[PDB]
Amino acid sequence: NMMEYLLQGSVLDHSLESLIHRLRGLCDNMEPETFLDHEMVFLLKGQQASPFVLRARRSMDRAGAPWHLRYLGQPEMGDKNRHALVRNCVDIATSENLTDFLMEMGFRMDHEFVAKGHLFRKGIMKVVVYKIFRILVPGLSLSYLVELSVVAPAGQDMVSDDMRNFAEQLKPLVHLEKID
Amino acid sequence: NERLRALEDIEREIGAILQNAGTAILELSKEKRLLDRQAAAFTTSVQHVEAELSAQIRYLTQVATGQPHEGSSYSSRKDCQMALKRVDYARLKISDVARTCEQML
Amino acid sequence: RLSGPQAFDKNEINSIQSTEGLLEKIIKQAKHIFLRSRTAATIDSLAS
Amino acid sequence: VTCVSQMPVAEGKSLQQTVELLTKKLEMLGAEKQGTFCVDCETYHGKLMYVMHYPLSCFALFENGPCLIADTNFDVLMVKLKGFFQSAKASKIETRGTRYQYCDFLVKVGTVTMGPSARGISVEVEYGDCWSLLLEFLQSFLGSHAPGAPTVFGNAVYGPADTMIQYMELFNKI
Repeated sequence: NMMEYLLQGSVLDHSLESLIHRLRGLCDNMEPETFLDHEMVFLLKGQQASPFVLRARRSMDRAGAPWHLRYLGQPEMGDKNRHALVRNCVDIATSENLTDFLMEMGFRMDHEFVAKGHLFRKGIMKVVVYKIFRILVPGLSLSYLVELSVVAPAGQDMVSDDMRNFAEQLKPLVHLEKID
Repeated sequence: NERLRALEDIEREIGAILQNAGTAILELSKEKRLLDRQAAAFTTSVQHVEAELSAQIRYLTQVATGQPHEGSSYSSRKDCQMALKRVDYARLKISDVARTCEQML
Repeated sequence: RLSGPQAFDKNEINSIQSTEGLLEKIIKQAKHIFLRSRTAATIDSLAS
Repeated sequence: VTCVSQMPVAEGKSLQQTVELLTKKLEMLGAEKQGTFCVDCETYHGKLMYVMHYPLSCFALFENGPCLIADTNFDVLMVKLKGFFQSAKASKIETRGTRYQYCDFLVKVGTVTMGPSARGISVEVEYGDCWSLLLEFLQSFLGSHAPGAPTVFGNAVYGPADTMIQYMELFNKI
């Protein structure tokens, strides 16, 4: 039923102020904040030959927040000049229940990654800046990521033009686009 | 903060360069000492002012798309206003209690 | 979203949001007049 | 607490007649009505489902269950998990009924899920382990009841999903 319009964003590692101040100023929110979490992709597909990803992104800096998981894949060919995303389906989880259910039903951890950066929001949009590290479980590619994403029901792709205009607003700093 | 002072100094330097060029032209065309050095300094200052103007014009262009920095901490302003009003009401009540006590004694 | 892990039947599902506006000011004024009346009754019983 | 549900197979008059008799006894006890809290838990495969009231469909399949997925989270996940679990042939039904609240208490009657089933009673407690008061109240309700089998030797600290585990055990038992 629901859908998504997640757009990919990649800025140089040194260009940080021109992004943080512009996003804090143009139109995001009042009183911004940050975050920290690590993702755990999984896959359980024996004969179907379609590994379904289950990102159990748990916020390590959160006070027992649920392991909000999302399923994304199979980008729909809409050709609406949008972020070229697919339908999304969020799913909350309990404390250590994601790993528990992954072990019960049977899953294979494809990889593990951690993220850390600042947070931003919008009206019907959402942009996030963070940095990915490559380290063991106890604790980088030198490239930040602007996570301009939209998650909403199908509707009529009205938010696509708004997201395109918002990206054109931040054109002097970055240049968002789709991905394969 | 510093960009404002930079632009102000650039404008003052452009004015001083114009004045120095005028004075150098006057001293050189009056009769024929330091006119050569004066003209060299005037040309150098004019070039420096032009370079500073070009650099200031070639700024990062923060937004140029909409009204930026929306929201001037109005919540904090209202909170401070309410705190001041609370202090004023407390002062008025304290003065009333003091008047009552003075009328008592 | 806390209703996911800690599934509350009807407590938090109703406590997540409630009405406000004029009812709150009305309740506050009712409490004010009630406290005033109670204090006046106590003072009158003391003076009597 | 988490009081497990039993399956008293009453007979003589009728199943609906026995349910009405239990409801009349509960009303004579002095319990008011508090809406119809129809619980629903459908098995699947060794998956499961849950609609126990609460906008969170928390399918405790195994390993004590997560019991955290939203009312639409686990449902959309199972709908999208087509071809992964191909044991949807054996369906599963669910009971319903009323829900009274005498005082810090709750009672739920488990009617016929698909049509063959007994009147499954179910109760709760106020704080929580603390079975003296629970049994003292249950004995005044009917006769043969209170099987038990809680999460003993745990201290969990009043496990809320224990009710779901008891419901799943009862549904598998009938």
